[PDB]
Amino acid sequence: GRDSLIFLVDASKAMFESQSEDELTPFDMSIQCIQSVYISKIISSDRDLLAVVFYGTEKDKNSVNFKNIYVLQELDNPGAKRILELDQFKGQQGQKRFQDMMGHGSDYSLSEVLWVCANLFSDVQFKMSHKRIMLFTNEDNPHGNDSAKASRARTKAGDLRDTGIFLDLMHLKKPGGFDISLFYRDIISIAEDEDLRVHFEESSKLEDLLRKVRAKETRKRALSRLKLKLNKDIVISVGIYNLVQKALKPPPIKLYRETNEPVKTKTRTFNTSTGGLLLPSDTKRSQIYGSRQIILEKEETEELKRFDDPGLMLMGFKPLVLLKKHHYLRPSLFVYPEESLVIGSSTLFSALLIKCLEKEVAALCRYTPRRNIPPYFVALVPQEEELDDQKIQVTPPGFQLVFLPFADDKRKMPFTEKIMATPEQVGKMKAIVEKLRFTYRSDSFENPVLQQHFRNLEALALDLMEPEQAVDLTLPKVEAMNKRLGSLVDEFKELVYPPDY
Amino acid sequence: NKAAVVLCMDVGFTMSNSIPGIESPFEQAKKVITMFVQRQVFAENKDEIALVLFGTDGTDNPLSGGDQYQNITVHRHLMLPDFDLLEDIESKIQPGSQQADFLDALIVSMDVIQHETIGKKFEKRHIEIFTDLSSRFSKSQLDIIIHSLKKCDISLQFFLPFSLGKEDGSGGPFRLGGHGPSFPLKGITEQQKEGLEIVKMVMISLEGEDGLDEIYSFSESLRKLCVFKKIERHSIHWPCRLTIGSNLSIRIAAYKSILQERVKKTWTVVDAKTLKKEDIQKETVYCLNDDDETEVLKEDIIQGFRYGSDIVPFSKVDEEQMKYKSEGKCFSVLGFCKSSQVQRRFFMGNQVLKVFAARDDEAAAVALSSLIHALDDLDMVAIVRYAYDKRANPQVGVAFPHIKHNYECLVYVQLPFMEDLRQYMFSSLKNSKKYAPTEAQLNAVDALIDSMSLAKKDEKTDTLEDLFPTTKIPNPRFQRLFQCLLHRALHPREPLPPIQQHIWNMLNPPAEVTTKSQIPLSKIKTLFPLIEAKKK
DNA sequence: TAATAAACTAAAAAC
DNA sequence: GTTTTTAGTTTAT
Ligand SMILES: O=P(O)(O)O[C@H]1[C@H](OP(=O)(O)O)[C@@H](OP(=O)(O)O)[C@H](OP(=O)(O)O)[C@@H](OP(=O)(O)O)[C@H]1OP(=O)(O)O
Repeated sequence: GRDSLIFLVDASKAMFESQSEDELTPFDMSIQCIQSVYISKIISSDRDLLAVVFYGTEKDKNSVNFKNIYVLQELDNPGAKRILELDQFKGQQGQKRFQDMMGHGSDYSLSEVLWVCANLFSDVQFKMSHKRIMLFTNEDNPHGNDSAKASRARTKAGDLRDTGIFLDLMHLKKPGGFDISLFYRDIISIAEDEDLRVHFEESSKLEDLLRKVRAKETRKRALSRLKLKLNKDIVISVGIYNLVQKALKPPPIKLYRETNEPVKTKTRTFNTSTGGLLLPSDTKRSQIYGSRQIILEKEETEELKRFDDPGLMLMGFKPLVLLKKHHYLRPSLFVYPEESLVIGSSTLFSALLIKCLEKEVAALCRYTPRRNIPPYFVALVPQEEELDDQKIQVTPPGFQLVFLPFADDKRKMPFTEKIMATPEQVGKMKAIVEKLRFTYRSDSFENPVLQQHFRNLEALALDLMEPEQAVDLTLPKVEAMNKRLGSLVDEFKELVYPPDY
Repeated sequence: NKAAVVLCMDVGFTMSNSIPGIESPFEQAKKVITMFVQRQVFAENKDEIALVLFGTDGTDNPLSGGDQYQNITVHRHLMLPDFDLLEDIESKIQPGSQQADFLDALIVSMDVIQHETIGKKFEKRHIEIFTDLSSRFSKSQLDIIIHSLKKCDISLQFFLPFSLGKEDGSGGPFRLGGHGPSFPLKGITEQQKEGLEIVKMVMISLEGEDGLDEIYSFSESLRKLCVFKKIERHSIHWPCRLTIGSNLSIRIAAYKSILQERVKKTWTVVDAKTLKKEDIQKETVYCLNDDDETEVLKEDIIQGFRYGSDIVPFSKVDEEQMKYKSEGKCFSVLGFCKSSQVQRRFFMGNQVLKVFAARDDEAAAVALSSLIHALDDLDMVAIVRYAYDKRANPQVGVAFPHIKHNYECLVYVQLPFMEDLRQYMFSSLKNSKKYAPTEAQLNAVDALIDSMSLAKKDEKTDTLEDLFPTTKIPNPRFQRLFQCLLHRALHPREPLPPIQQHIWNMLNPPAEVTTKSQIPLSKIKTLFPLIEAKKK
């Protein structure tokens, strides 16, 4: 399926005002945030449809000719030209191009704005799954002076929830704070919340607005729904997710040289002598050892792999201190209860999560992902929910599925005679370590291979300027670190390296 | 490297007398030897294996001159193992009716290594003894045996029906390859206590205080890789330089500590009649994906990539020039941060690297030891840039200290890029108004976790004894594959055999943990309603 | 030379 | 059925 996401940006006067900030304007903050989603959907080959609509402008552009509503881009797949068009409204110069092309500061009515957005969902030729509208505004009471417009906005917002269209508010900073209880409390779509009324805080930085949109730019997608068996009779349903996944360079695609059209590829198998098609029952598997051939059927090469049925068999509970950090084998996964399959799984899941945290214990399981695969011991490490100052979920509540290696996966290296350093040498390295100290964040580094690969595709797809070279953010800032250390490098050298080295 | 191994098995009469419930020491040692020869055959190593049997009815060894070393048979001489050896282990070799001096059989085993490794290159020489220590023996050759083992540099290992400690389950649950029980220490005789002491003194002379670690039980040997311990091939090092800036360099050498093995041989798809590979051929055809399936020749296909909805032609030639190009091999430090800022749920890659100093470089060993202890004394780690060579894509990873009593090193694990993360928002379970468990439900889970505890705090010194160490159990898919490959070779008409029970016994927790949880699981089944949804 | 990682093919399962 | 992921090969640096 194809999810749909419409970016709705306010074009009022306050959107172009950096009201006492060391940061961009709320409009420039929204335009750059939309570009990042457009690019990130292309990095991951996402098939979602994106749209860009502005309201409050002097010029209008929509099917029903509703005033002060400009549809910049209808619902369609992102491209190089669509990203280049959004770049025309970036920064101070982009503020001038936007106001000269559409105007700003004009009046509006949120009822008419939501009618145009819902009309974009109906015009889709593709099949759609999720239909969501993302609103960017720093105005918490758009129609506190016009009850006729605020009442029609609440009725249209309620009609969207019944239709199946979600509305997420990306409220930006306002002098005195953004008050959601004034108006947008009866508009945003929510029902899963446990009557907590949490919601994200107001966005004052581009990084915060980006993470809040990134938390809703892509929906959940489970890697597999498996059975977590305490025994043979007590079985709950869990969902396996990959919160981390190595984003690789997209594979090439074969085209027709005279039309640049993609080409279908079909691979078949035939007998060499007769040329007839080979059924799966017309061939067998072979393995030669020395001068002897061992022939197995295709059904038997999979039968020797068969051990457990797909799922998680509970082995016991092991304290967290017995799980070594240097025993990493492959990227860990996330386990969350799947209430849609087995009713009552979340209650047992929560009780297991609560007691595993109090006792600092992990649930050892025998893990079988698919059918006909040997098992692997995994440790479900309890994981408590964590929110930051923006009420963004940095750590989701559940279990961290940590893969445990077998005895074969361990490899030994030769031992040294352990040469230790003196406290005078350790002290000099301590001062070097303290000089190059920084705050690490899991999203601080970008892939230089992936960035440069798509920078080359942009230069070929748009045919504008030559491909520039990306700045490798993984290379050390050599000149900055040398000045930062000073003479600490010549020191420690005299304490360790002899002049005859 | 290559190694020569001599398997010295006891087939005497006492090897067929066991305790009710557990198999005979003859059948236990017969499966440990089968496990060893199976991996040596199907991995197709260059290791040579000989088999000496003592306790047989007959006598066939090059030391029998003068009614000496009787009831000792050299069933297999030093050569590459084959299917004929495995078939003899599976069918031909029968238990004997006599009893032989197990030290005399060790002398015959030493005679095979001394006379048959004559010209061949062997980096290691090893002898493994499988006996129950139930028979009498002479102790005059004790100093002669140790002098020949040290002058010839021959390692030694022992495998007994019982563990070198004690047993608490009185004849109790006894399963081959299980966790916990391994023959009752109260069921051994005083002759076995005398022979075990001689085994200790021999291993202490050859290895030292760690010589006691080379005495295993047949049950625990089936769920470990101890039989291959003395003949494992050495790991390859990775030379590079750890750089802090541009004026500080430290020569280092990296090894892969964790790396998944998986299968070694590939299945070749062959014809069902000729059983040959050349009779099979695959042809991949190209055609227009859209309307009208028209074939395309290779002289009309170019390379392209997708940029969202755009299709961008990009030949491999133009791709080679505009490609990102790095300087190459490196291990450069970007900075240092608190270890708490690096959670293990962010670990990436399919390997773990241990970074030592360059071998025989004391100056580099002192420099790296300063970095290891500085990070440890500050509770900090190093964020570094790792690149295997000029071809591999550069990585961002973490290097945290690892201080032991015999060596110090840095442990490298790859860290994720920003493009690798996914911010899936999940519903709150702590602040849940729907799935919050009751007090009785939490007490049932609390009682279940205590009953299913896989650790034991013995002697009351916070010393946790792991009752189920999964990292010491071998991957069951290997010995399961070796079982089927050998079964098809020796029995082509019979179907594949089922999984051996000692494999299932090692893949399960101790029997005390399973029985302890029956009552807590029963209360959980009644307190937690569970039913499948069938409506949508 | 072997060691190994970037590429690539095939099959399972979610949507 | 289509799309993402992963075990299983493949083949060059
Ligand atoms: O009993 P554990 O708490 O699990 O200790 C293990 C075990 O060592 P010991 O049984 O000798 O105490 C490992 O031994 P093997 O897996 O090789 O049989 C050893 O591995 P090494 O032989 O590589 O040293 C490993 O040490 P490490 O994982 O650091 O290599 C060490 O764990 P600790 O380092 O926590 O003591």
